[PDB]
Amino acid sequence: ASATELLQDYMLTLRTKLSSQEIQQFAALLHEYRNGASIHEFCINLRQLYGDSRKFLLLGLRPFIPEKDSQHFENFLE
Amino acid sequence: SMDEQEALNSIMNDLVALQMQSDVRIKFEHNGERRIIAFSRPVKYEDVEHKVTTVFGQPLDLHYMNNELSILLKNQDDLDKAIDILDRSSSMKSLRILLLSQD
Repeated sequence: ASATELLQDYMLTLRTKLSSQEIQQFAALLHEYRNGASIHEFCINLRQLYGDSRKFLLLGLRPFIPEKDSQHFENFLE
Repeated sequence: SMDEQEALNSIMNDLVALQMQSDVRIKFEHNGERRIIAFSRPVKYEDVEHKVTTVFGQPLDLHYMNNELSILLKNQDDLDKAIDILDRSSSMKSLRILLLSQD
């Protein structure tokens, strides 16, 4: 896989821009979505937790979102 | 940083899966407002929901926060599992619960 680097750069962004607590919170939501939660659900949760200052997080997450859900995630941008 | 590394590891394994008293103290998190409420055993799930509605004045979802053990608490079973996890942990002193609105 050629996108192993693209994961590390995203991990790097999280490690470097998010507070420790915002990471645990995000990890938790991300685990729900991984484990069968809708995309609409996930996005609603993100929007309540991450305002303007955290766009990079949402953006950097886009390519990790599967195509069918990706359609809804992109419009979810402001 | 212990909690931080454990989160970042969780996030990594999740993304890499893109496609292949003895009272229970619950720490509630809602828009940066921490609120600790104790519940006596046996803790009832509907009573916890009841408490959230009263304290915070609106229907809120309970997001159990524990990296790869995190879950949307939907039933007595989910809660008992969280409670068990906390019972057997050497570090955790409270159940952490992020409150979000369903809409």
